Amino acid sequence: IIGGEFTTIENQPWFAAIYRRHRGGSVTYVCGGSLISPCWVISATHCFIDYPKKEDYIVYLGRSRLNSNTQGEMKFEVENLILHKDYSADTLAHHNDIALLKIRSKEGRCAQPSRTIQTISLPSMYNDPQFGTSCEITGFGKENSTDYLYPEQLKMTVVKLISHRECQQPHYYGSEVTTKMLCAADPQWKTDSCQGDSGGPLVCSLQGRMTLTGIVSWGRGCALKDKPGVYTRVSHFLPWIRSHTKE
Ligand SMILES: CC(C)c1cc(C(C)C)c(S(=O)(=O)N[C@@H](Cc2cccc(C(=N)N)c2)C(=O)N2CCN(C(=O)CCN)CC2)c(C(C)C)c1
Repeated sequence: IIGGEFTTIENQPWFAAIYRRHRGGSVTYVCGGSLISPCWVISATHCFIDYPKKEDYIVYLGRSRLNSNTQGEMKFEVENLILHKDYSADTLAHHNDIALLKIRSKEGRCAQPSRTIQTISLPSMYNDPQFGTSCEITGFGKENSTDYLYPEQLKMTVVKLISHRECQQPHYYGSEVTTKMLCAADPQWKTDSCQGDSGGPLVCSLQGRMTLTGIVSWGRGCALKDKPGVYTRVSHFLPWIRSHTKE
């Protein structure tokens, strides 16, 4: 997250941190995620497409730090990795960038709700926040594009939702951005999500209820003028989300 402020998981209880195991012992960070149900975490397919093995992944809940433990944190295995069948990646745009991770501890149990581990609500069919509304994004992504390391402490920021008309502009993203995507950016282009925040939540207060409006998907650079962060419009994937979570 470029700019913004540092925070704790107590403020982002639904945040999931996803790591990938490696041949040997190293465990690098992959992407963020959001707990939508005790046994389900939603993220971005682009984060896993190259390594479809569910065994190489580790999901953390109630974790505020990148390389260290947090009291009350929970470690999970990926019981099932569901990638969207129609995912594709063009020059900049990443289509159907959504994924589901059924998690399970070593005991075979799911996420036990606590003060540091809560599930965030999904939106109603096509019911999204009106454009110009403030929403938050969380992650362990880069603080500057020049950085090659992720910040140890969890970061967050507020961005404003941008209409499909403004984002579809020539100097913005042209026709690359579709109706299945949302644009959000700082009106001053000072704060934005960046490499590493992918798969993380874009939460909006919809009708007095915290909702998972989008998933950090793509964007040209980080916090560049007229280059908003593009998010997967969670409200257009409800059917897909429901059919794959049932059984
Ligand atoms: C993969 C490669 C072609 C590549 C593509 C791109 C974009 C043009 C899509 C970049 S960027 O800074 O402009 N963008 C990176 C980082 C990013 C992510 C999410 C949101 C923002 C935002 N502005 N708010 C920025 C990115 O989109 N992604 C998502 C795509 N991704 C993948 O690996 C997809 C794998 N199929 C890399 C990180 C990079 C950086 C290393 C310079 C590398």
